[PDB]
Amino acid sequence: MTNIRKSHPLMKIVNNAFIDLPAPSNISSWWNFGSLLGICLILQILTGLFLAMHYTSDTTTAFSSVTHICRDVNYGWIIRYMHANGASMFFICLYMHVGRGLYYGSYTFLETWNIGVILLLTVMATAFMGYVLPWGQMSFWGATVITNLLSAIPYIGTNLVEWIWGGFSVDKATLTRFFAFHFILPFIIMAIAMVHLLFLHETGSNNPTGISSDVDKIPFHPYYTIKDILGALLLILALMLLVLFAPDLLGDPDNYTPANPLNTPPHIKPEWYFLFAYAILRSIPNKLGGVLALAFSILILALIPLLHTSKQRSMMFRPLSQCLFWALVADLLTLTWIGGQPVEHPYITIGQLASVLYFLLILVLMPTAGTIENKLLKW
Amino acid sequence: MTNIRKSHPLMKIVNNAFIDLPAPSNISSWWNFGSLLGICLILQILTGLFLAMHYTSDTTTAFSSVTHICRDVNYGWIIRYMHANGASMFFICLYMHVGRGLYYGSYTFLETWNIGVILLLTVMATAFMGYVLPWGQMSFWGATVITNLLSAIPYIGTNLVEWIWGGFSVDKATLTRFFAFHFILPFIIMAIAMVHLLFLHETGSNNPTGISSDVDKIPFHPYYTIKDILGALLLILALMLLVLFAPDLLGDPDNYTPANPLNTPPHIKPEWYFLFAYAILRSIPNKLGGVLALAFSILILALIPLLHTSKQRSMMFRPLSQCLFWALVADLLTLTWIGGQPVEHPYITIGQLASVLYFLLILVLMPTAGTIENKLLKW
Amino acid sequence: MGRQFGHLTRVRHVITYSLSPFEQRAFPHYFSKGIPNVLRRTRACILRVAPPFVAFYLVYTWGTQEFEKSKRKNPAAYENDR
Amino acid sequence: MAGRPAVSASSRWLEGIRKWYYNAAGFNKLGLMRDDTIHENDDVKEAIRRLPENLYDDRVFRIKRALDLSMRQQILPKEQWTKYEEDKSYLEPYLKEVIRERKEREEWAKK
Amino acid sequence: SHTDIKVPDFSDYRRPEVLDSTKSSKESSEARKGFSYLVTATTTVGVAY
Amino acid sequence: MLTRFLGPRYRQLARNWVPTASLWGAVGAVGLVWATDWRLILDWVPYIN
Amino acid sequence: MVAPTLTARLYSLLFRRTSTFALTIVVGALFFERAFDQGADAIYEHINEGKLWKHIKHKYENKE
Amino acid sequence: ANAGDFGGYYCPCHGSHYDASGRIRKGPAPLNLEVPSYEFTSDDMVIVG
Amino acid sequence: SDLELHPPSYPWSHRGLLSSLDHTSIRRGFQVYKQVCSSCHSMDYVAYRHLVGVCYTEDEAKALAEEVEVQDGPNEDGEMFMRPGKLSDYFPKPYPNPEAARAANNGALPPDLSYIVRARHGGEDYVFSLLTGYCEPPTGVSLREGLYFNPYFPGQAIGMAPPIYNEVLEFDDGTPATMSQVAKDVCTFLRWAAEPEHDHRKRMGLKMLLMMGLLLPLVYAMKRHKWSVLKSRKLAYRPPK
Ligand code: HEC
Ligand code: HEM
Ligand code: HEM
Ligand code: HEM
Ligand code: HEM
Ligand code: FES
Repeated sequence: MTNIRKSHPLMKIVNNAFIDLPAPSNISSWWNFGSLLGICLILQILTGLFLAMHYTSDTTTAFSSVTHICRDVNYGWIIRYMHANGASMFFICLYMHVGRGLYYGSYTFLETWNIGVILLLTVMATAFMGYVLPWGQMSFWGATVITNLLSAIPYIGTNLVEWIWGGFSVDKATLTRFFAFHFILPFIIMAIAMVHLLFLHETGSNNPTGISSDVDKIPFHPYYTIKDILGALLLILALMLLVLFAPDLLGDPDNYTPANPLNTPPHIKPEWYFLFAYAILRSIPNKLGGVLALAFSILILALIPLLHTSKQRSMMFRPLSQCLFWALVADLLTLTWIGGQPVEHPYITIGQLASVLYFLLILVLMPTAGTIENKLLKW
Repeated sequence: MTNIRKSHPLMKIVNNAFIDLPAPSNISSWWNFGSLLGICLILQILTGLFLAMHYTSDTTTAFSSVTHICRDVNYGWIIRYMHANGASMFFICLYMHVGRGLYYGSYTFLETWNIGVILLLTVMATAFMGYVLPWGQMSFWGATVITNLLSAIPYIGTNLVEWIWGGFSVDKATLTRFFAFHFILPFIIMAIAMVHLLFLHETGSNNPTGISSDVDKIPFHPYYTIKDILGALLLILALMLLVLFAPDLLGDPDNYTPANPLNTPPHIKPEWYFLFAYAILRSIPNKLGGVLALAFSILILALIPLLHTSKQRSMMFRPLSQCLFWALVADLLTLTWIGGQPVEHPYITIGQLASVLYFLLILVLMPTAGTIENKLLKW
Repeated sequence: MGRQFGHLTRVRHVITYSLSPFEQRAFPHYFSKGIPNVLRRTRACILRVAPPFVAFYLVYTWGTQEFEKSKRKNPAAYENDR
Repeated sequence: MAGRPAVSASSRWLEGIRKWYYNAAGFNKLGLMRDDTIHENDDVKEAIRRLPENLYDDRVFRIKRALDLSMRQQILPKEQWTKYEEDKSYLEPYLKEVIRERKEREEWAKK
Repeated sequence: SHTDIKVPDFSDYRRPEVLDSTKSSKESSEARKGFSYLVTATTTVGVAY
Repeated sequence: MLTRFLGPRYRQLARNWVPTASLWGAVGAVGLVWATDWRLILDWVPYIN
Repeated sequence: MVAPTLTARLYSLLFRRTSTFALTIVVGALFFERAFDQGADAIYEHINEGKLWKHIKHKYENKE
Repeated sequence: ANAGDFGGYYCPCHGSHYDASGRIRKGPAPLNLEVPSYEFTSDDMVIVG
Repeated sequence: SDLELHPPSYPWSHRGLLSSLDHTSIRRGFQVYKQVCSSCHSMDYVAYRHLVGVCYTEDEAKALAEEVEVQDGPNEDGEMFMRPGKLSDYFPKPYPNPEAARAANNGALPPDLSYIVRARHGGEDYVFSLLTGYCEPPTGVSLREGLYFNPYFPGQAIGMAPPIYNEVLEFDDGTPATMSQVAKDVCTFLRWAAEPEHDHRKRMGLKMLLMMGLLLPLVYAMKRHKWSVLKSRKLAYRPPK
């Protein structure tokens, strides 16, 4: 405080959304993931840009350039692993951002929630092409099965797969296209994320109680900047723990052998954040059904706001729905466990039952849960 | 339901700057280059992304990949040349955007003008970095002479020259870094350009008259969108004329031989939009003076708003300054002409005189021109 | 963004008191009442959080047990003999 | 959810389960009545605007103190909880009229 | 009737030195703010590294 | 579609905007066919055969 | 943090003026970083005594 | 290559003449020609450093 | 056989969160590579200069590099010519192309040993158990020519003659070259050849724990101090009459 501050027609007023923005006081710790997601996004761009200064997309010198990054570049080994393990932190933070909206009814912000699904699709697409960049027998084959799923579409399935592949199979043509696409997509995410906030600042946050918090708003700057800074450190501590103590804990060991189209890995599987999607697709013998269920499960988020039934909004005072919510989270963990395991007789039964429960809970049990409690509250 | 109160609590309110924005009626054609510049960005990014899906930054397969783009990729030959000639159209449009501000006193918009110089510096960095990508004995050697200029900086020259180079000279290490840097910078330009407009829409636009046009503002949508569309076609016609009828008219023929560090080209020179700055640096035999004069001439734009003297804003009613403005434009053309010529006895004398006149006009003659007319108009 | 302090809502007849952050301890009664609080919080949610994840471990402890049993050979060498 | 008070109970009576669910919901522990936690749509928001000043001001403080309780992740003492029998619908009469008004308005644009 | 208002008891959260109502608060003002800024100075020192 | 509820007023609204919605799908059909030269469709037009 | 205490002189001498507050942050970073590296590295050698190159380097280069 | 006047070396781009040791006879060159570090271990092999 | 066996978790000098590699074992581990592995196993990502400061001195590694002749590109007459290797040269490739490698052996292609520790499930534990796990095939198993039984190998039939035996080589420092000891050194080397950053990985890890173990309580204090205003905040409702 020094003057009347004069001026004002500049970009500072746009920054009032970071300083003077009203915010609920009772915002819990499940909310730093909003700022953590922004921290993760600019972290991938920062490390990714320096990775792109030594990475070459040609198949003859793609894998060998990744080795040159770690072996030769000064401090180039850490940058590769905060990039590889940051995407693990990105999807760790991404799934709690979705989970909080499910629990606290944040999907009632229809504009923000719908843009959120678009943001989810963009990152999952971006992280898919990044895995193909190292070209390491998991990049080639992980991209082989997933992209070949598009062949189940009729009258365009074969045409667009080759159009996606740039040829008859995954090869140098596909690899160069992915690196260029992997470079641009994150900058699209920044623009959408700004649009994501633009649809939220009109209505503010969503206190865990679920009631309007207009009576108890507090300034953002002195209270939540220091709360997000602490949350950022817990992210850096968690990310750096993987990088400096178990860099390959999450990544598959088979990715360290150069891609060989003539040789198939013992077990072919995507990264851990797509494993739950793999389980749903593998649960149906049909090919067209599997790809649709793979897309429907991801795209079911847009259908959630149309399934609200409870007269309340947050699950704080909905004990019946709380039991179902953690059943869905547990089932989503069962899908992750199933995806990393080979298709044999103990897992086909478990995989089909978990997948049929994943859709049954959200489509039937959860809307019926809200209706039941409405009778129990005389409204 | 109010048709005027449209879907306002969305991103359209921002788009009101494109439809309902008040604009002066007497806007001439020289203003069209603002919208043309945005089209040049979008065109360069669109063609650039598809170029990046076949270009490989490794030195052993950089030039050969450019040949593969034209020779093998379906319709890949045109995309390479709309990129090579789009930069020519970019700097054609960029220099008239600066010239209009000089003539019509648009630098009085101090915030917008200063961001404009930052925008100018970013593009010349992007254009210089992208010229090194083909790696064709003009890329290697054009970057060699210009980058080595930083070695003249005292006590830190060689420290940052190698840090730019990633080694002891321009090599594969520099080539990979440039392609990654050339990918990121254009997306920065979009963000700055949005900020560039944000500092202008608050204060409106300018008119050839130079007086306030608040009394005769007109809607943008029905009058200037169709005026910019016509201006866009004249840009597409001009750009496509080069691409389809003289693709290598502006580019130097020597760039088609692969880069050879052991062999020097017959004549070393940058692209035509940097030749005006090459002459200024070559004017002074001193090394430290030349690099400073190269930077000062580009950075003299920020010093222009502090040199205004006339009580009138635009040069429309300033005949004395008009004679000087076209002398500066002619001198800037003399610098461009002499930039591409070898340093011999006729161009040594003319080069110094043109360079010393370039700074003398703006620093001395133009401010003195405004003072003389101010006395001549009883004020 | 069209919304700031001053027009958020109408609040009447509510008095609040607060202390300067320098006149109060940052960590007051941390383990004196915070630890008994967390026990209260955990009990209020352990009947809605634990059972869904307890079942998953039961699936884990059985789905993996059956998988090894499948890989294990079974004594079906009869009908061939010597 | 937890064991029902009687012995274990599958579904006994109707008031017993509703009373059991009220304590399970836990909005009484924050000193909130049932209608202090409702979702504010374009209907409920208008029906709030018709509340009497004494009733509306009481609702504001009950919400204001509940957010203080949620901020500290605390609850009111055992004696300050909202009794299930003492809970009364102060918003149902106002909601019903807006229900009546909206249904009439919608059906007038249909006939 | 506004004189009926009385600031509640904050002694539960009060720092030990400002606990006594008789003793002035200016004696420890330098050190009360010194300890709080020491945390900030030590945090920035760690972040700077 | 193009309505809100199921009533005579909306039924008249739907019928009144059927011919425009009738020919609007032609742009979606012909325009998509024009974009990618849908053969099965381009094989029936006489001049474009 | 009471009457004649270390922190009272610490605040008044340095933290009273924000200009000197930044000095202790930058000067403190100098002395902290030098001591922290030596302090944290010396633990690493103790954990790995006779393991790294410097613990067996003396066996070569004419020193053995 | 050896196509010079006062030392055999000429710079064909802008003009710079060097003697046997690289001394600048003409041309706007601020510093003399580079000379690497000299050391020897064998009479038949050299290392530039 | 087509069955899997879980490798045992052998204790290592570098199994801890802060434990580092035993560089004495690395020096002995390379001696296994340059004498046993290099005969038919490639390592094309580790150079002779990488061993400087890890297991050999600069003069030691230069002597090792010059011990092997390599190609030095086109001569003045455009022909290949042999020359003693340098520090910058990578480890020699036993065969020019994988087709030659499959011809040298019974079709099996020896995998690159640069990442074989990190490119196999179990890491060095599996490799150590694979090298020392050779045993006579059980009754009821018939192996074709050029195939040997190794339970730790997936499939239990591996195209590998036992490469390590007692006193197969001689160590410079004089440690006994027993069957188990030689396998331990090469496994220690094969980890360094796969993760050269292993020592610095933990060195920065310890610094992080001390750094973050101090900042986390401190950053929490700033959060509590700023939020102590709202935590200690009393609300009073005093409506009229
Ligand atoms: C007789 C030549 C030869 C020798 C000597 C040799 N290898 Fe190999 N190595 C091979 C062949 C052939 C294979 C492939 C076997 C197969 O795929 O069935 C192989 C495979 C391997 C594998 C891969 C095992 C797997 O499951 O993928 C490892 C690890 C390995 N060797 C390590 C070593 C080590 C360590 C040494 C030195 C003790 C060594 N080898 C010596 C020829 C050799
Ligand atoms: C939201 C943004 C991003 C995500 C989620 C993401 C994700 C990933 C993932 C999962 C990998 C696989 C690494 C591995 O498995 O080893 C990868 C690799 C890679 N990414 Fe990204 N990335 C993002 C942005 C970027 C950007 C902006 C760039 C460049 C400017 C980039 C460049 C690279 C490169 C070069 C690789 C290969 C090198 C390596 O794998 O270490 N990434 N990315
Ligand atoms: C890179 C990806 C994303 C970024 C950077 C991002 C960013 C943010 C931020 C910073 C907030 C406000 C912080 C907060 O209120 O806690 C927010 C709010 C929100 N986001 Fe996202 N988000 C991303 C992806 C998603 C996804 C995957 C969803 C899935 C539903 C989503 C839906 C929402 C919702 C519903 C809110 C409402 C918050 C509230 O209730 O107050 N976003 N987003
Ligand atoms: C304002 C934006 C840009 C400008 C002014 C610019 C300018 C240039 C110029 C002058 C060249 C030299 C071409 C030649 O002389 O043959 C070039 C090449 C190239 N640019 Fe850009 N560029 C821009 C943006 C981009 C973007 C966004 C990408 C990729 C996403 C890109 C990718 C490339 C590639 C791959 C080349 C080499 C291929 C070729 O030279 O034909 N450029 N650029
Ligand atoms: C990619 C680069 C650039 C883009 C996309 C851009 C975009 C624009 C646009 C669209 C306008 C409004 C159009 C108009 O009023 O005619 C504008 C205004 C302006 N720009 Fe830029 N610009 C760029 C670079 C520059 C440069 C190099 C300068 C150098 C001085 C500059 C200075 C100005 C000024 C002075 C105005 C004032 C317009 C007026 O007075 O009405 N900008 N810019
Ligand atoms: S003559 Fe070419 S740089 Fe000097």
